[PDB]
Amino acid sequence: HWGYGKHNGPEHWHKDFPIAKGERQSPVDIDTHTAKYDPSLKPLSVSYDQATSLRILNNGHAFNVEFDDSQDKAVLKGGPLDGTYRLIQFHFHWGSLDGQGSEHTVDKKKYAAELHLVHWNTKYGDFGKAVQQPDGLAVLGIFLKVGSAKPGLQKVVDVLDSIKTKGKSADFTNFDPRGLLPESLDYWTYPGSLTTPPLLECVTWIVLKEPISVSSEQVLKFRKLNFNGEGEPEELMVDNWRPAQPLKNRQIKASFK
Ligand SMILES: NS(=O)(=O)c1ccc(O)c(NC(=O)NCCCCO)c1
Ligand SMILES: [Zn+2]
Repeated sequence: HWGYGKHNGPEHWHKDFPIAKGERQSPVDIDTHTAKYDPSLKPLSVSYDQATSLRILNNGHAFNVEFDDSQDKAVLKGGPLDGTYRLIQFHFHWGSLDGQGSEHTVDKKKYAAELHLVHWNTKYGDFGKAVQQPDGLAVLGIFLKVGSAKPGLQKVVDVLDSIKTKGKSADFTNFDPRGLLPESLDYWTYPGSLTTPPLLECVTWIVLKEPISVSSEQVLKFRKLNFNGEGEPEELMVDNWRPAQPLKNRQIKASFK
């Protein structure tokens, strides 16, 4: 099965998922001088006031905080998107060291981690249909740098002891994802893919310019999770990021100068 090790990591994925070598793969390096400011880009509309978090799950590759997506409760609109996209889950990718962990890079700079708020286009009816469409998902990507703590992340950090190993889940209600957002919603955007298998080319990526700061203790607690299931040999869940992929025939657009 695929993963992030020496024998099943990102350089192996194409053998089971040939789209790994496709034309719109993610993540990418964001060359800030080559991105083009698009003044027609609209401000992002993040409407998370009615969000209903349900549960947090260790799936063996990351942890997902899952939301009720059966109504328009937490939606992303505007920006480059047409229509309404519903929040289904968020998760992170992170490193073994503070100098690495993000999937996207900014002028080759790697951040300590990257948050992915995953949304699907309501015109396709459900997430499974949406991932089969070139405009099916919108993933809002937010970089994490190590510095001051992020208070809105702490409820996530504190529950991780309950989901240490693959397949463990915990109730996780009343979590407000607005506590994970930076001040500015300035963003870069480009067409891309899921960054884990099945690597489907269904994502409008929206990557925020401004990182959030989290404390060293917060990211340390991410690194105590396990890729393995309970009663299996312990592999720390670290470096669960795919490196930057070729940009090919794509232009990254910026909502700001
Ligand atoms: N990193 S991402 O581009 O924001 C991303 C957003 C939504 C996704 O569905 C995936 N891929 C995925 O879930 N693959 C199957 C493993 C889960 C079952 O345990 C990746
Ligand atoms: Zn992700």
